[PDB]
Order: sequence, then C-alpha cells, then structure tokens
Amino acid sequence: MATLEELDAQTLPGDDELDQEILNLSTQELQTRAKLLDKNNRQLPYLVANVVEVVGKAAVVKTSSRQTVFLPMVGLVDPDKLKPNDLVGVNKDSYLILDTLPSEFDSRVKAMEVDEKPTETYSDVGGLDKQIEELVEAIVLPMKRAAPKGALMYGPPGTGKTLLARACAAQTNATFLKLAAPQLVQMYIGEGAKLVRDAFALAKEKAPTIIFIDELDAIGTKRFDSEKSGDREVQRTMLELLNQLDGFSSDDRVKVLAATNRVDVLDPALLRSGRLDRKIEFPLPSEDSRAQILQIHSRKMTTDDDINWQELARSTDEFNGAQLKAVTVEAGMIALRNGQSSVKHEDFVEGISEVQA
Amino acid sequence: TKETVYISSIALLKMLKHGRAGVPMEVMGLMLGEFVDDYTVNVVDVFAMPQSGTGVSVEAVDDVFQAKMMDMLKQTGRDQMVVGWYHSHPGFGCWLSSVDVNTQKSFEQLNSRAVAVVVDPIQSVKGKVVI
Amino acid sequence: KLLEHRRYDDQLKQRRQNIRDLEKLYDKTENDIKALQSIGQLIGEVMKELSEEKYIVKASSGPRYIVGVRNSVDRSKLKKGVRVTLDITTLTIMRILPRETDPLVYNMTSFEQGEITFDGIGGLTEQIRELREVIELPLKNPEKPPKGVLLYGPPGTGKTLLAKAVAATIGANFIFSPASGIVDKYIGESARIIREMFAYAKEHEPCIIFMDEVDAIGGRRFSEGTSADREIQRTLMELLTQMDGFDNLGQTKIIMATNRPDTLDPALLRPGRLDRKVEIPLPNEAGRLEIFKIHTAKVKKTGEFDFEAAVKMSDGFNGADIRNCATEAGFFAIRDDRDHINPDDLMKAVRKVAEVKK
Repeated sequence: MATLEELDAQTLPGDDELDQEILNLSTQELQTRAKLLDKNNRQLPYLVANVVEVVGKAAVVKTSSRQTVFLPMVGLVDPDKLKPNDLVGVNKDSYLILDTLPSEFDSRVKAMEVDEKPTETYSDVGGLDKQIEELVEAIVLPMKRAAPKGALMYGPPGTGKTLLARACAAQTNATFLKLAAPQLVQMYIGEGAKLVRDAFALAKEKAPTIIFIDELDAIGTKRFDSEKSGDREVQRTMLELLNQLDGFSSDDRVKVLAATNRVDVLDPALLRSGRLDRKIEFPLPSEDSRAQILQIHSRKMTTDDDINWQELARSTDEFNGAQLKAVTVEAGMIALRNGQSSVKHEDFVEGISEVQA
Repeated sequence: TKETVYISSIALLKMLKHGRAGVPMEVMGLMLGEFVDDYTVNVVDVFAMPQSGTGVSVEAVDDVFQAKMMDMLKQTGRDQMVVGWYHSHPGFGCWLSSVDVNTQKSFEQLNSRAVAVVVDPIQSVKGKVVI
Repeated sequence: KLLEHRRYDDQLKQRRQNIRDLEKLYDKTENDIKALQSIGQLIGEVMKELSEEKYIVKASSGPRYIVGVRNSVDRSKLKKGVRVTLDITTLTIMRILPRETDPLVYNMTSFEQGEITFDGIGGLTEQIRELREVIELPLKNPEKPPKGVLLYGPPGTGKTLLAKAVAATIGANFIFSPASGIVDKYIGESARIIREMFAYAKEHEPCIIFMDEVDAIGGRRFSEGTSADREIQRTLMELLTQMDGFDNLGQTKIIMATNRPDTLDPALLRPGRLDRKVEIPLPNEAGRLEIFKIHTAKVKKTGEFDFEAAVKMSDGFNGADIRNCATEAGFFAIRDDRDHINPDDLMKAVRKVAEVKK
C-alpha cells in the first residue's frame, strides 16, 4: 500500500522540477521584463499621439509634436487603451509608444467648471417644491429605476434653478455640471461641440451626472436657414449635445439640465426621452413661496421677531430668492443700520425700502 | 597625435548594422581590440549594448552581458581589450556628448586610453562612411 | 501511512498546474520585452508620384520630400495621397498604408447598414416601400443609378429611423454626414471630408451616405455671396461636382437629409444629384397605431396597457413620440412599479405626449 507513496514521492522531485525549473525560467525574463521596461521607462512627459489603425497588430499615431508614425502596437499599451485622441507615453526619438497615458493633465478646459454632485437640498429656495417634483419625476425617478437624459429648465433663476439642479445633483447624487455657455460660444469651428464633447465624456466620467446648461438660448439657436456659416457654433455646439443626447436614452447617469429664463427654440428633440425630456419652469416663486425663501433668508439673521414674511413677501414681489435676501441682507445690514443685531420686519421692510423695484 | 586606429570591418559593419538600425539611438557597447605599442588602436570586435530605454549613458553600460558574452567569447576564444566607445549620432559631425566624453572619460580610465566613435548612421548610409 | 498521496498531488497538482500559471506571462511580456526592440515608423501620404519610384510625399508629419519606394512596394498602388509608412533615415517607404484621411466616424460618420429595417416606423410606410425600390432595388437592379434621395419632413417620426431603415435593408454602410463641420474655413476641407465620404465609402461600398439637414455647407447659403458661402458653395459644388460630376453611387448611396426640401439648391434638386425628394410626415392615427404597437407595445407592456386609446390619445405623435407613449409611461411604469407599461402608465403618457403638442 506504500508504493504510490514512494512512487509519488518519486514524482515529487520530477514534480518539483517543473516549478523549480520554471523558477529558473521565471527570473530570466523577470529581469528582461524589468530591465527593458525599467531601461525603458519613462519620461515626464512624453509627446502624446493619436492612433489610427489598431493588420490586427498595426498602429499609426501622430505626435503631440504632430508627427505620424507607424509602429507595431507596442507592449506597454492595450488595443482598447489604444485609440485616436489619446495620451501615450511614446519614446519620442523612437516614436515607440512607451506608455499609454491615462486621463491626466489632459485638458478639462480649465475654462470649464465642474461641481461634482454638490450636496444641496430642495430647501435651498423655498416654494419651488412644485417642479422639484418634476425634477424628481424627470431625474430622480428616471435615475433610480429603469428614461430621459435630462430636462429642460426655464424660468428666472435666482430662484435657484441651479440649486434645484444641485439639489438633484445631491438628490440623485449625480455629477453636477454647470458649464457656462460663455465657454460654449466659440470663435472656433465646433469647439463648444468639442467642449460639449469633453464635458460629455468628462462629466460622464463622473456620471451619474446632472449637466446644468446656463441659458441654453445662448447655444439654443440653429436660426432658420442656410446662412449657418456665420453661426454654426451656437447651432453646431447645440447639435453636438443633441447627438450626444440622441446618442443615449436609458442613461439616467447623464442628466443634461438646461437652465433658461425661458428656452428659445423648441424641438421634439428639446423635449424628448433621451434628449432633454421635460421643459421645466422656475418662475419667480409666489409670495409666501418667497416668504419660504425669505424664511431661508430671514432664517439665519439674529432677529427680534418684528419680521412678518407675508407682509414682506407681499410688499416684496416676485423675487428670485436672493432679492428677498437682498431685502434680507439689507435687513441684517439694516438691522445694524437699525442698531439691532436682531433683524426685524422693519429691517426687512427697509430691506424692502432699499429699492426693490 | 597621429594615432593609428584599426577596425575589424566586421565590428565596423556590426556596429553599422546595429547603428544603421539604431536610429534614433546612439548604439552602445564594447569595443574589442588593443593597443600595439602606442598609436595602435586595434579592433577585432565591439558589440551592442542591448537597447537602452534609458538611452546612451555612462549608466546604461551593463558589463554583465559583456562578461556573459566575454565568457562565451572567451569560450569562443573571443577576447580583446575594450578599447572605447562607438555610437550612432544622427546628423552629428559636431561631437557626441561631453556626457559621452564623460561616459568614455569614466571608461578610457579603464584603459590607457579609449575612443568614443562618432557615427552618423544617417550620413553613414551615403555609400561613403561618416564616423 | 497513506496521507502522502495528497501531499504528492497537493504540491504536484498546483505545481503541475502552477507551471503555465507562471509560464504564459513570460512570452507575453517577452513579446512586449521584444516589442520594445521594435520601433516607430514614419508615415506619409504620397504628395505625388513623380515616377514609379520617385515620390513627392509631403511628410504626413511635415514638409515635402523627394523619396523613392522601398520594398513590398507596389509602385502601382503608390500614388499621390497614398498613405505610406516612411523611413526615419532612408526617408522612403517603410510600408504602404491603408488610408484614413478623415474622421470617418466623426467628420464623416459611418455605420454599416442601419438599425431597423423599413417596417418598425410603419405608418411612414409611404417612404418605406417607395424608397427601397428607388434605393435598395436599383442597387440590386443596376438597370439611371439613383443619384440622390432627399429625406424631408419631421425627423424622428421614424424619419431619423427611415434613413437607417434604408441602410439596414440594403447591405450598404450608412455614413452619416453632418452639415456645418464639413466646411472648415479653408478650401476643399469640405471636399476632403466629402471626398473621403467619396473615397472611403466608394472604397467601402456599399455605403449609405447620409448628409444631415444640410443648409450649412449646402443649400442656398446666405446671400449666395461670400459669408464663407463660397466655402459653402464649394461644398454645394463639391457634391455637385461629385453628383452632377461623374462620381456615381455604385453601391455607395447617399441619403440626403433636410426637414424641408426647399431650403436647398434647386440645382441639387435636379436629377443627376437628387433622384428622390422624400416627404416624411407624421405617423397617422393608424400610422401611429401601427408604429404604436410597434414602437410602444414592444416596450414591455400589459394587455391592460390601453392600446388604441393611447393611439386615440396619440395625436400627431412621431415614431419617437409614439415611443413616448411607451416611454413617458416608462416613467409611470417605473412610477407604477412596472417594467411592463400598464394602462395606468400608458394613458398618462399619451396624454403627456399629447399635452405638450398636438
């Protein structure tokens, strides 16, 4: 019964061989692994380049010095990492791509402004809980279940359209992106498109995202006609996002939320599942909707309770929230201008009194 | 001052081959030969250092592989003095590097004297030689 | 006594298995380790062939050069513009290369055939059939070839889908062409972008070309003066010089896109350029109803999901606005806790789809 003992005790050294034999085999390249790669790597930084072919082993790239080179697709790189529009550690002299280079000091377009999923609630600007539901209906509910890629805002901000976005950006916990249409209107052909393209990816990098467009009517113009030479941008940049909207539906990670006082053009694109689905108002909220904001404003002032919001709220009229706060910060200001640390109705009526128009 | 360098065209072409393809890099490695009395720079051989992903340097010299060879070369019966330094200097008449100098300079230490061989493998290919 | 049998195999099994565990990596890395020997290779697209060998290839990275072939070189294939790998030293061909002269998926945008066949957007059926017999068949029925086919009417009625419905059934590669971006401020960039739509596609044929809502680089321009309109007229003429020029559509077909056709060059509207001018109206009530039980009912839905009352509450819904009957109720599906759209989901949607519009 003890034979297979010896027998497989005799296999063991012959067994031991292979691994041990390989442990020899191991080191061998492990060096040349390291050695070259080590030799090889890296410089800070390389010129990067953009692939064309990925036959199956073939790639050409064109440098950050603008130089087209073929190479058999190099070792440190992967065919999926391999791609046009790419950062690559590339031996410049050899035009040998050394490294792939990742998302990196790559342009975020410093001009572009990202607010990642800012924690905000719907108690930011009060009395807007109306479309705060429509938000949830167009954003939260589409997000958390399985749908639009975003909703069309309209209505004057200062009502905190952005806040409700950023509320949704906390609420859905989706990446908020407010990128100024000031950045999107371009002297360069389809650059805002590129900007929308970067923002598309860069925010989708951070998706779930709520992309917050500032006054869509900036790029909300395709005009009517064949004159598009003069402004392609406002059109084409818009057209860029549209096809990026036309590019998904079921992504509720991306929420493209276009804020206007009111949007200009309206396309079944502009209200669409997969494009902006929901045209969403943010008018200057009602009187004690604003007292609700005036609350949020008269909130953090130390006060004597002369305050009566509704009087303020009726005597003030149609404030985008901060005008109440204009009233309010005046009130606080006027509270010391009334000598009080307490901020009172008079402070606020003098917050009214500083001309509210 | 009028000094007699002597090359194995083998080593010459060996370098060339190595150097011709070496573009961009200056090719690097041993230079096998001796000095017969003075003036006399003999070359039987040479060889690539393997690619330097660190490029030509006093550092990128690895004397491991030489010995490996040199052994196998000693095994081959192949043995010489390492007589200096030969690299591929694209579009370079000029001079190679003070580095390369220092590189060599560190190394010609190991001899009475050495070389750093200028090569433009570009300008070499002309049907005449550049070196 | 016999516990060793394990400890034999135990080691062994792993060991004998651990063999190629360690092992495979070497070669792969070794390949890389080797791939590092390999070095990059300069590129050009021949600026021209002086003689069979003699090439002006302006460096794809830089200026013009007098260069020869090298080897594995077809001085035949070698021509002006021919993409070639070039030498760092010999400065000649290191290889001949298949060209991509144009962001075939960006400036050009290429898709093999189309997503859906004709039918799903049925209720657009007028252009379902008639186009195919003027598009797909005359391909397979080369006995004119179709010059162009001009889509117009509201998009995304299936209009958006119609172009690909055309592409799907044919076998061609649908190539989307947006308008404005093709005219860069320069000459022939348009043509360049367009002629690769000619080059790649006619090389890649069968290819559907789709020129998106083009009043920008085409059509009747601004004053038909110079806004860069002359760049636009170029494009307008480029297609003209492709279409009223002898470039045919052999298997590479061109789907024109506009919402309204009359915003375009009448010379384009002529045969030799446009063989077809495609209205694409809304889905009818039944046009919806057909599209409905296609575009909507295919979304997971109850029988309870109210089929025609949606269609009845569906008023002038496009193929997508049909899907909104589904999808706006996909909210209420999601909201009624449905993956399967239910009547409650539904008629909320179709009203919601018919609330904002007709």
